[PDB]
Amino acid sequence: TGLELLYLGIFVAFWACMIVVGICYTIFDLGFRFDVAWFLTETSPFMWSNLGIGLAISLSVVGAAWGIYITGSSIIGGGVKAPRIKTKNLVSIIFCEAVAIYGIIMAIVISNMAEPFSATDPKAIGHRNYHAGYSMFGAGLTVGLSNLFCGVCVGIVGSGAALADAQNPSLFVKILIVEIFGSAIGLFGVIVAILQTSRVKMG
Amino acid sequence: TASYLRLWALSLAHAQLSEVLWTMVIHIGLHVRSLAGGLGLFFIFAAFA
Amino acid sequence: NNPEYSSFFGVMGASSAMVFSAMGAAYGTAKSGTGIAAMSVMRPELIMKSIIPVVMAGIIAIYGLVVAVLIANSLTDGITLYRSFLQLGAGLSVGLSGLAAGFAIGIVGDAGVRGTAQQPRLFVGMILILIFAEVLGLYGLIVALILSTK
Amino acid sequence: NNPEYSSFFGVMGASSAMVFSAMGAAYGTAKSGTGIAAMSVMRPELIMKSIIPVVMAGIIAIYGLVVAVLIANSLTDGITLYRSFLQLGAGLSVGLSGLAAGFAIGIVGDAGVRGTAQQPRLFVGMILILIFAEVLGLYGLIVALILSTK
Amino acid sequence: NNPEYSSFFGVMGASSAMVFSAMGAAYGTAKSGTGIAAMSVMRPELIMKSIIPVVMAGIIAIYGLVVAVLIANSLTDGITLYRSFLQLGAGLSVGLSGLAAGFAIGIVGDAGVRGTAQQPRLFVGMILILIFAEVLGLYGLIVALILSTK
Amino acid sequence: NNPEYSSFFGVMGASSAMVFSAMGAAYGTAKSGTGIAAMSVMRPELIMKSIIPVVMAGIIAIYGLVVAVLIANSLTDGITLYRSFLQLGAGLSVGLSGLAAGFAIGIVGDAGVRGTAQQPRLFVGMILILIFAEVLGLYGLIVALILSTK
Amino acid sequence: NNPEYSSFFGVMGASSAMVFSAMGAAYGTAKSGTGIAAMSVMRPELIMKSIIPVVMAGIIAIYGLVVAVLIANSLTDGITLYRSFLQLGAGLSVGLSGLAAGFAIGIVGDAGVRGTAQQPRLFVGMILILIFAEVLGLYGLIVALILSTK
Amino acid sequence: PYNLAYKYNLEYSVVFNLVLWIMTGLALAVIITSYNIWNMDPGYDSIIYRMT
Amino acid sequence: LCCGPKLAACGIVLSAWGVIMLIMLGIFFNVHSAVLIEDVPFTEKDFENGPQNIYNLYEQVSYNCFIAAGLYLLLGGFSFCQVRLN
Amino acid sequence: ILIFYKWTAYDAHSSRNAPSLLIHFINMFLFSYPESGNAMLYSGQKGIQ
Amino acid sequence: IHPPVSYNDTAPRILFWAQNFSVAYKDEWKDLTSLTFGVENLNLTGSFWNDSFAMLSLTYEPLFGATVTFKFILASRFYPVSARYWFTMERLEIHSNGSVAHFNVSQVTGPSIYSFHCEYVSSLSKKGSLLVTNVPSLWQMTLHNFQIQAFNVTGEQFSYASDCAGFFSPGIWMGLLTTLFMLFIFTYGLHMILSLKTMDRFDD
Ligand SMILES: CCCCCCCCCCCCCCCCCC(=O)OC[C@H](COP(=O)([O-])OCC[N+](C)(C)C)OC(=O)CCCCCCCCCCCCCCCCC
Ligand SMILES: CCCCCCCCCCCCCCCCCC(=O)OC[C@H](COP(=O)([O-])OCC[N+](C)(C)C)OC(=O)CCCCCCCCCCCCCCCCC
Ligand SMILES: CCCCCCCCCCCCCCCCCC(=O)OC[C@H](COP(=O)([O-])OCC[N+](C)(C)C)OC(=O)CCCCCCCCCCCCCCCCC
Ligand SMILES: CCCCCCCCCCCCCCCCCC(=O)OC[C@H](COP(=O)([O-])OCC[N+](C)(C)C)OC(=O)CCCCCCCCCCCCCCCCC
Ligand SMILES: CCCCCCCCCCCCCCCCCCCC(=O)O[C@H](COC(=O)CCCCCCCCCCCCCC)COP(=O)(O)OCCN
Ligand SMILES: CCCCCCCCCCCCCCCCCCCC(=O)O[C@H](COC(=O)CCCCCCCCCCCCCC)COP(=O)(O)OCCN
Ligand SMILES: CCCCCCCCCCCCCCCCCCCC(=O)O[C@H](COC(=O)CCCCCCCCCCCCCC)COP(=O)(O)OCCN
Ligand SMILES: CCCCCCCCCCCCCCCCCCCC(=O)O[C@H](COC(=O)CCCCCCCCCCCCCC)COP(=O)(O)OCCN
Ligand SMILES: CCCCCCCCCCCCCCCCCC(=O)OC[C@@H](O)COP(=O)(O)OCC[N+](C)(C)C
Ligand SMILES: *[C@@H]1O[C@H](CO)[C@@H](O[C@@H]2O[C@H](CO)[C@@H](O)[C@H](O)[C@H]2NC(C)=O)[C@H](O)[C@H]1NC(C)=O
Ligand SMILES: *[C@@H]1O[C@H](CO)[C@@H](O[C@@H]2O[C@H](CO)[C@@H](O)[C@H](O)[C@H]2NC(C)=O)[C@H](O)[C@H]1NC(C)=O
Ligand SMILES: *[C@@H]1O[C@H](CO)[C@@H](O[C@@H]2O[C@H](CO)[C@@H](O)[C@H](O)[C@H]2NC(C)=O)[C@H](O)[C@H]1NC(C)=O
Ligand SMILES: CC(C)CCC[C@@H](C)[C@H]1CC[C@H]2[C@@H]3CC=C4C[C@@H](O)CC[C@]4(C)[C@H]3CC[C@]12C
Ligand SMILES: CC(C)CCC[C@@H](C)[C@H]1CC[C@H]2[C@@H]3CC=C4C[C@@H](O)CC[C@]4(C)[C@H]3CC[C@]12C
Repeated sequence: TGLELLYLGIFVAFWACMIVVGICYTIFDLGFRFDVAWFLTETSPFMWSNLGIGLAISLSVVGAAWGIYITGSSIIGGGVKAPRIKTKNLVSIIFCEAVAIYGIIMAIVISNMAEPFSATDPKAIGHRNYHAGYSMFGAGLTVGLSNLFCGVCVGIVGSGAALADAQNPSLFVKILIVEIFGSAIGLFGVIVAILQTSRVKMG
Repeated sequence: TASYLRLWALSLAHAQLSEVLWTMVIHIGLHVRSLAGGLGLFFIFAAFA
Repeated sequence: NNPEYSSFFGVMGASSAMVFSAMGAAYGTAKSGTGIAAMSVMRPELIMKSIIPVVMAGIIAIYGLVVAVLIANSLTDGITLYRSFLQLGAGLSVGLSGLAAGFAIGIVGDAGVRGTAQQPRLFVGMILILIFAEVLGLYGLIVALILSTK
Repeated sequence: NNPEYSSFFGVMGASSAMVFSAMGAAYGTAKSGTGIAAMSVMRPELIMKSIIPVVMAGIIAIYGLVVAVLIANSLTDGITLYRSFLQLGAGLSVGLSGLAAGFAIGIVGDAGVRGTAQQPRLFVGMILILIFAEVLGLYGLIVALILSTK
Repeated sequence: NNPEYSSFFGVMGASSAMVFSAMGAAYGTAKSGTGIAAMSVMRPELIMKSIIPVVMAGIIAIYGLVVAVLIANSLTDGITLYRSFLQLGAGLSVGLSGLAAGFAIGIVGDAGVRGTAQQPRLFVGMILILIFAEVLGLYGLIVALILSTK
Repeated sequence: NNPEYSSFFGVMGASSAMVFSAMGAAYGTAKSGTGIAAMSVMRPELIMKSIIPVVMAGIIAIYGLVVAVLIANSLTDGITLYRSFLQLGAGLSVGLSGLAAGFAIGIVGDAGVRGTAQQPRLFVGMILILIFAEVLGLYGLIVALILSTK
Repeated sequence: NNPEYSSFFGVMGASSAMVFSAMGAAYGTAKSGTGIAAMSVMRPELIMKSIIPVVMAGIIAIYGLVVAVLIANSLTDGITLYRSFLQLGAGLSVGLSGLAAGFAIGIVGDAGVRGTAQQPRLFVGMILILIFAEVLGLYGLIVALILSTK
Repeated sequence: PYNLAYKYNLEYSVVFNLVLWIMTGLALAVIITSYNIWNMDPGYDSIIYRMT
Repeated sequence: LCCGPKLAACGIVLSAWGVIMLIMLGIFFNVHSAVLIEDVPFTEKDFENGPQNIYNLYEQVSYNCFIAAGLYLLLGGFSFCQVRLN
Repeated sequence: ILIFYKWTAYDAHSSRNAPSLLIHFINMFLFSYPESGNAMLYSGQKGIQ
Repeated sequence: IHPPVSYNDTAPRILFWAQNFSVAYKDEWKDLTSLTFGVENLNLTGSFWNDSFAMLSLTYEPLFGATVTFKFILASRFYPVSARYWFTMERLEIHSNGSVAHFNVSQVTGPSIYSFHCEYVSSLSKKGSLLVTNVPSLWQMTLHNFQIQAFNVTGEQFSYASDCAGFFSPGIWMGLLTTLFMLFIFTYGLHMILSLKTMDRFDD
């Protein structure tokens, strides 16, 4: 658990530092320096928007790959004694990849809303552009993380389904319903991302 | 209807990979002023093929 | 006009598209080589057939290299924040997608080389799963090509 | 205008190019050395033939050295932040791609040299997988050159 | 007129060069010493001959010391920030390359000294792998010298 | 004038020179003591002869003490920021090189006294490896002395 | 004349009141469900009698909901920083007290149902312990109400 | 006099970030290296069962 | 110089591919196809007066392509001779 | 049908107000026909959709 | 230490100190610290102090063959997202012969109750460039170690001095977030690589 120890140490140190820093800023009357407004505002909307698109695609692909390996290991292991698994349970892989297809679709939809400003002063950048960056970032987070979780869930369920099919052929047809239910979550994330970026306009 | 976008995905990927291969391999053998480049195009095109 | 630091994000996007794809392809190659080595002691005739997952990991690395080269050839002195962050997003997309696709290819190939060693029919199934695992990184590359040329 | 600190990123690019490439090459060399030591207790005749993974790790280190010296020979006092970012990105790409390639070469070469004591026919497979791992470091070097010599 | 804080990175480069190199040499010496002690219980005649990896680790430490002394003699009160960053980068490169090289030397030397107890023909293979590992520290030293004396 | 917080870094240099040297010496002494106990359970005659690793760890502690006292005596209220940085770098160098040397001496002495409990011929190899481990602390001392006297 | 970020703390109070209470109730329900499932294979007749821990965890969640709705209805556009901090304190108090009570109920309910499968008399003791665990969350609710209705 | 402000340097952000993250990286590297050496395999596994 | 028939077959197929494709590339360059403008090794000065300089560079690249095609023709002849030997 | 109709209808001169079929399909599903933004592709689009 | 320029309206209202104060016309620089800080006859006329608007006008008679006047225009107002009044040096205005040259002041803001400080509030790019323009101007300024308090000034002392020097800047923040995401990705990848394990046995 060396790497987990390192991560836990970093987390604890960072958040102890944050606690003491917040106590200092509040108590020493230096709160006006902790300008979250200035952070969110000076930080360019392009950073948020492009991080959002990148996350939308990358996390969707991460979930698709996670599920694909989770279920393909089981498919190939079971098929050593019952090769029909390879031909039948490719549907789990298909779902895990539909996750990434949703990811790219939403990356396209988000990227279609990008446009330069030609301004640097926040009053010039305006609510429209700032909210556009924030909402593209949020939509990317939504789609990417929902797709990641849906892909992992479908992969786990598909590994289970492949293992169960390796022993009795008539079970996969009934266990695919769990895969469908797990797939619905990616669709929900896509719908929410689309709603978020519905009225988004950079320029 | 979403997954049929893999047609466009794979087509664009093939086109871009071919373009980058061309521009990184045989552009080297073609973008040479000296006539001695005709000999280099030999090996550069072997690699391209 | 533009901040002197605007090119940092584009440079880092190219670096990421290369590095994360290289890590994913390295994981794929390592896992597939472990599987091939474990299998070969009993089935030497399957090494060439089973070298496919290594090739697909190489293809992930090639996608990473392509996007990194695009961004590196697009960087310029006056690169605006818009282009810089577009290239950062493209690099993140390609890098993380290639990383995950390489992980999946490595795991699936390590499983399927050993499986095909036992059951010859599993070879085509392993290939079928691996092509999906690879087109995940391909989807990353597609989004990168959309972005870096938005 | 060309801040005093612009050269820090280029210097760290050179340092990273050397360091991470050296770490990857060292990992490959060490793992392949353990594999060779385990193998040679029973197959002495393959000690010299099986040192190839060590050679490929050394080649990764050579890529790192090339890019590190190339950057170090381009660090003028008034280096623009854009150029320094280019050098940092080239160094990161070469170093971390070499690190991943070193991981791949270590794993693959150790497994291959240990399994070739069992199956002599796995030598060519191990060599091919090691070539696929080395081309990752070569891609890192290519992107590093494109960036640094931009 | 130069910043008063510029010498910080130079002193950190010197300290890092002598610290990470010392850590790598310590790892190499410790691991090779454990291997030598384990071997000696059965093959006492190989102690002097097997002390070699310890010598390689010591040479890594010597690289670190050399670069640290170079920086500690190049430091001056008005050291410019560019030169100070150069010293920091050279120190990082030498120290961490020596760290990786020392880790590789330790692992390889332990494995090879243990194996040579069983297969005497593995001595030359061990020596070659240890040379390949020491060359990483040599590359680190070369890049450190370039950056420091630049 | 000079900043009022300049002396902080020099004080930290002295404190670190002592603290990390003491930590390395403590580790060396602890491991050597465990090894000495395990050895003396069957070879009492070597109880005194096996204290050498402890002596070497104490010598590393002495290096730390010397550098700490030197920095302490060199401190002053108006110590220029550059001198303070020099003292901090010297202290960190000595302390952490001594910590690495203490690690090496502890592991080597543990394994070597255990081995010498069974093969008397390994005693000289143990002394040689312990010397190769103590020279790391000596190198740290050299660098710290250069930086402090400077 | 009050900050427009004042409502942030009160909103976090309501959100925490619901969220942490829900997490504690989920832990209680999950652990008690695992216990009930484990013990139901042998002693089916005790399932309904043993569903008590789930009910108690649900009551904890209801405490959280009560305080959350109280805070949500107490929220206002010009909520003074004082009232906002009061609602944040009440939300944290109820949420985390319910979280602790949910952990206690989970452990105690698991152990109690598993034991009551073996020892019928233990049912009343388990009920008493669960009552204490619930009383913890009740205390949290009391404090949250006092804070949120000042 | 006049309660003049402390003459902070304009590049405070740059120098603070450089020093903070450089020293954090150096400290983390030292911690990781020392951890690997401390938790290093004792190496006398051939002797643990002989003494014990 | 006897060699494997597999290597000879690979050599001859590569020779045919190179001859055909490089001859076509040279013909297109000589026709001054605008598609391949990026492959011409021109400089800033070449845009001074008119397109004649770029045409000359096009012709130079076409000559390079024809030289490569001739070298591949020799290689294919060597491979064919090796095939006849085998 | 929408794709083909847009291809056949909208040209360079009407580029400025050329609608996005992605947004129009989203609005078709959401019943979110707005009074602002891109205009309707054709008359009666609201009712037909 | 030369005293701050202190415009009083029944009491010190605008305090202005600058370790160095240099101005350039057509690249002809001139130091004004000696003529600004400590001079008892400073031509402060033209200044003004509203309750929520301050204008400090420093005029030099023989400067550059004309009577020049530099007007620092600051305004403080109540910002609804806090209960605190914030003051910002809105701009700078140099009046030469029947003409005006305007400089925007970028990052001179902070609570009214706190003076503002910044090293190199100057028009030069090498020196921060807090005085900026888009219309090219013949004037340049450098106020090395510039500290100003226009509102809530009590007595002769500058109140606590919020300053431009921050721990983070917008560029550092963007870079840190990008590098943090990349560090997370690289840590995930390195974890999955280090988790690679080699077989300890081979089939008979
Ligand atoms: C168990 C852990 C050990 C406890 C200590 C933990 C480490 C904390 C020390 C960090 C190093 C910082 C030292 C001071 C650096 C100089 C700062 C400075 O100039 O100050 C100006 C700051 C800010 O400016 P100011 O307030 O002085 O100026 C006036 C500002 N206005 C007008 C707006 C009000 O204030 C001080 O003077 C602070 C002096 C004391 C600071 C001491 C460190 C604070 C943190 C202490 C620990 C907090 C937790 C306590 C409980 C722990 C129990 C486990
Ligand atoms: C570990 C899990 C996370 C929880 C702990 C860490 C949370 C916060 C970490 C992020 C960094 C620090 C954030 C705060 C930054 C300072 C903000 C600031 O100065 O403005 C304050 C603001 C505004 O300050 P102000 O000076 O403007 O005051 C208002 C003045 N008027 C109205 C005139 C404008 O007000 C507050 O005090 C808000 C409360 C939050 C600040 C305190 C943070 C607390 C951190 C945890 C310690 C809690 C103490 C008790 C310990 C036991 C807990 C159970
Ligand atoms: C160990 C794992 C590796 C590390 C990973 C985690 C890294 C965490 C990142 C650290 C950066 C934190 C932000 C720094 C800026 C905020 C500082 C601050 O609030 O003070 C200045 C603020 C604002 O200062 P100011 O605004 O008056 O100063 C003038 C402004 N400048 C300096 C920019 C010109 O308040 C003070 O003045 C406080 C003075 C005392 C300093 C108190 C700092 C808190 C931390 C000290 C103890 C350390 C905690 C850790 C405990 C041990 C480990 C668990
Ligand atoms: C492929 C990914 C690999 C893993 C990730 C690693 C990537 C590391 C990249 C370098 C660090 C960059 C951090 C963010 C800053 C980016 C630059 C930027 O935008 O700045 C422009 C800004 C622009 O300035 P500005 O205009 O924003 O500032 C306002 C104006 N002034 C400055 C006057 C107040 O300037 C800088 O250069 C800022 C300084 C940043 C320094 C950050 C410290 C980084 C330390 C490096 C890591 C530690 C090394 C030692 C390791 C030891 C061994 C392991
Ligand atoms: C707990 C006390 C207080 C601590 C406070 C200080 C802050 C925390 C620092 C760590 C403190 C504990 C010591 C841990 C040392 C490092 C972790 C273990 C050793 C280690 O890293 O080696 C192996 C990983 O390889 C490596 O060495 C690779 C590591 C290097 C990667 C660096 C990249 C990460 C950068 C950080 C940003 C990411 C943030 C993510 C949240 C893990 O060994 P094992 O577990 O397999 O074997 C079991 C034994 N090691
Ligand atoms: C027990 C544990 C601790 C619990 C307590 C809560 C801890 C929360 C940690 C966050 C920090 C505390 C929140 C209050 C401080 C906010 C900053 C106030 C400082 C200030 O004056 O800033 C204003 C802007 O702030 C603003 O207007 C910012 C508004 C938003 C503040 C809250 C945002 C915090 C981050 C939330 C992220 C959530 C992520 C969810 C996934 C000034 O601005 P001005 O308009 O006067 O400018 C005038 C320029 N001339
Ligand atoms: C020129 C070079 C660069 C200069 C910069 C560096 C300056 C010095 C600081 C870096 C650290 C130097 C000291 C080395 C620490 C030794 C690490 C030993 C690790 C180890 O084996 O300990 C493990 C616990 O880890 C741990 O507990 C982790 C180590 C403890 C963390 C050290 C940091 C302390 C916190 C700092 C607070 C102050 C911060 C500022 C406010 C135990 O291993 P196991 O878990 O298997 O144990 C089972 C048996 N017991
Ligand atoms: C060696 C490896 C390579 C280098 C390391 C790169 C990766 C690490 C970097 C990650 C960030 C770590 C540091 C976070 C600092 C938190 C806030 C500090 C508080 C503080 O004093 O900040 C004030 C501004 O912050 C604000 O205005 C508040 C904004 C807080 C946002 C924090 C969001 C990110 C961190 C937490 C969430 C993480 C999840 C991802 C979102 C300073 O004020 P000033 O005086 O400079 O102001 C000037 C104008 N007023
Ligand atoms: C192994 C088996 C063998 C494999 C066979 C592969 C064959 C591949 C051969 C081609 C490879 C290179 C592709 C280059 C294509 C570009 C050439 C091109 O554009 O051609 C046409 C140009 O010359 C003319 O167009 P223009 O001068 O721009 O305009 C003038 C045109 N008007 C008059 C019609 C208006
Ligand atoms: C303020 O700075 C000015 C320059 O901006 C200083 O005067 C200059 O001194 C340098 C160095 O000797 C000369 O090259 C310049 O010619 C001088 N003046 C000008 C107008 O260029 C001046 O001494 C400083 N005043 C202080 C610190 O009170
Ligand atoms: C004191 O300063 C005032 C204000 O500048 C001078 O009076 C006039 O000020 C206006 C506005 O800046 C200028 O346009 C005029 O040129 C100034 N008049 C003159 C005659 O210079 C006033 O002159 C200054 N008094 C002294 C004694 O120098
Ligand atoms: C100083 O304060 C007075 C009020 O005491 C300001 O009067 C306002 O002036 C502004 C700017 O012209 C107008 O928008 C307001 O309508 C005026 N009235 C009020 C009641 O605020 C006066 O303007 C300020 N001084 C200056 C020079 O602007
Ligand atoms: C010990 C041996 C094996 C090390 C590897 C060979 C060395 C001598 C060679 C191989 C290629 C060489 C590099 C090739 C190109 C350049 C670019 C030039 O602008 C600076 C020198 C530099 C960066 C060279 C440095 C030395 C180098 C790295
Ligand atoms: C452990 C013991 C036996 C080692 C002793 C070796 C002697 C010869 C070495 C060790 C450290 C050396 C010192 C290291 C650094 C300095 C500072 C320099 O400005 C003058 C020389 C001086 C003072 C050196 C003189 C020689 C020296 C004292």
